Amino acid sequence: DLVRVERKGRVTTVILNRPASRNAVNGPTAAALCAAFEQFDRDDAASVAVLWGAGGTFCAGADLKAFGTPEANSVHRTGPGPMGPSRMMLSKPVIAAVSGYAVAGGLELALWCDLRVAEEDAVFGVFCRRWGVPLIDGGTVRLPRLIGHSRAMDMILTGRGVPADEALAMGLANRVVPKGQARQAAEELAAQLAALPQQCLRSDRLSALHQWGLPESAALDLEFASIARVAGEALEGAR
Amino acid sequence: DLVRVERKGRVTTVILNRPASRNAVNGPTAAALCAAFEQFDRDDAASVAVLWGAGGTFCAGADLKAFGTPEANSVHRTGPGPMGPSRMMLSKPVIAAVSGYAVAGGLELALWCDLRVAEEDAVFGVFCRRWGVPLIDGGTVRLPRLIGHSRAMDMILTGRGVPADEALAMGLANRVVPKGQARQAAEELAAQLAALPQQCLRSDRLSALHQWGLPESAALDLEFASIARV
Amino acid sequence: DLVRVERKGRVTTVILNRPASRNAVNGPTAAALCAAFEQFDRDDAASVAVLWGAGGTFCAGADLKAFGTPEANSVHRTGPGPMGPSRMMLSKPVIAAVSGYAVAGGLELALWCDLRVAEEDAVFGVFCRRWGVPLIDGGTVRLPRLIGHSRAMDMILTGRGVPADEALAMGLANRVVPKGQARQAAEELAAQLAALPQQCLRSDRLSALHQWGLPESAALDLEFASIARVAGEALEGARRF
Repeated sequence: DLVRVERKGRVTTVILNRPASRNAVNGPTAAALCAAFEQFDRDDAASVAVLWGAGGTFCAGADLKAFGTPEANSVHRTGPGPMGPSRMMLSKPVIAAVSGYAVAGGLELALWCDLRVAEEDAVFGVFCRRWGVPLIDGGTVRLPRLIGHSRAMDMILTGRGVPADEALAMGLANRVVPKGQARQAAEELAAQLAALPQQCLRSDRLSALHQWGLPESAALDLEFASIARVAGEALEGAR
Repeated sequence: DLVRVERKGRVTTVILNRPASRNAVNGPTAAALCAAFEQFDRDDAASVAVLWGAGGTFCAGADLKAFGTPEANSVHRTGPGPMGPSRMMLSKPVIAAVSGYAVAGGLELALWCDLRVAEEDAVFGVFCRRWGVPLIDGGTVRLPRLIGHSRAMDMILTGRGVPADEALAMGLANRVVPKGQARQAAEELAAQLAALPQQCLRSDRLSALHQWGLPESAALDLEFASIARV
Repeated sequence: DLVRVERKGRVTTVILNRPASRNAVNGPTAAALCAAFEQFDRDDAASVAVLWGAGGTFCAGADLKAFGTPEANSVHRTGPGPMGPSRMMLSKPVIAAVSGYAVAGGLELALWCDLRVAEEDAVFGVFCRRWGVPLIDGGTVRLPRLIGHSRAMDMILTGRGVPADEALAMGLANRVVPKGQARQAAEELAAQLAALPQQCLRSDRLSALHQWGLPESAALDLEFASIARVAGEALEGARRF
């Protein structure tokens, strides 16, 4: 069907499965992506998710051929974003395992992930620039935060394909692995993260995400709450 | 004569034209840059601008010799900044075509631009650090956003010259081209941008600018107005 | 003594001096670090500070062995942070001179400094990730602003050690120097900073710090106040051309 979910211990892999359309995401696919990540989020046995496109490419963005059919992307001010989970701030991390193209709304999904493991011949890019479809799944918010305003404006204005090696030098890809290996390497990294003390990891991440836009004083006070949140685990740390 | 404007289709090139003062910007030059950008912003036939300094150099900053004279930079809390257009948020992008030095206020004009195409030989730097004149044309605001706080603080505190290759690795230069090619490479990049669908390009650009200083959720709310506009 | 303070010209060096604990910071160490920096902030004879760990390593973070002793770190929502000066906004810059490990709370002290000079074999890392102790001295705030969110999230999630050369490529280290030379190289760079016109330098720096979080138009207004703060120096600067 459209999205598959697989689990191995505390790692959940969410798989986009529309290879005939280069994993473009239409309305029902966006809903299945949301359902999958909502379930991951409430599942206390799952610690880390991996997002992966089956078929050799990650995600080509919104399914243009579905424009004005009943399968079109949902576009509303509240509820899920058009690409599915792009507005959610999950309680636990997601690693993107990027093969082939992560472009347009597919780039937005990769940016919504906490880390990106890219294959050597992967390409990241704002390819919706060529066809006049806007970034409305957070790309204009997240890209500049991730890699700095200058590099981000370069990608956003030109729409150019950034290859994996350049993405690694920009900090857009966090790891670059051989062709075919992103899923496995993402899943290995995920399992490593799952084996660390979880409350503290989780609270640190959400502090990193929430600090953007905040003044330092407030961001420091948000962060400080971690010690009360994880106090159980931090006790077991001093030991 | 202080500033020339040349058009090629939907690309307007604004040219700083005081090579004998290393393209330092005094009060009248700043006013002329403002007027040229105001006109570009209002011009429905112009899509992308290029900012380029004639005669081998981009801009060495404020014309400090003009201080105390009627040609002195105007320094006021509102209206144009001292270098000219550095407080404007344009509806459309500008590419800086950097040769030679982009220093002090000249670095601030380059940071105000959306993209920077630099020549191999070009140097970027906070050289006003050495002279004891403050950055008040957005350098302290824009540089950390462009390349991160750590690198920006190195540049700002030290005032060191950053050559084009280092600038490209920091993300400060977007493109590096051979000596004398900055104008042409910028104009070519501009024409490529002018050939894409424009409403969506301009919308995405403004959203990337405004998100800084909104937290995530509010910034996502704001970007979602692009759906309305275009 | 837990912390030593030495003055060389206009450069004050604050020295973490517990090499047998890998320069872990307990309660009384943190209090001595705050006092050293508060004294710096008000000393008109000092322009720039350097923070340096003695004995081969920068700082291993909070002193976990001291939890439940009278020397435990003070952990309170207001006032000084648990590592000591990590919530202070100083009026003057501080350069971290990193040898060996700057990890956990030690990384956070290095992040709190304006610039980092690292030895070629130094390592930066969120090592508290392994022990399950949270970052509460500003690491989750400052790391993303310093190096971007993607690279910061890598370091924060994994807890991996980032060697000096990779740290230089990420923008986390600003300078990389040979083994044994962090202190001297940081002090030399500090003396360079101290030789520049100090009012513009200090205002530019604070504008760069306060702009984070602000829309550009308000941030430009804050920056514009520099000209009133530094008018005497800027007038002198103008008159030399």
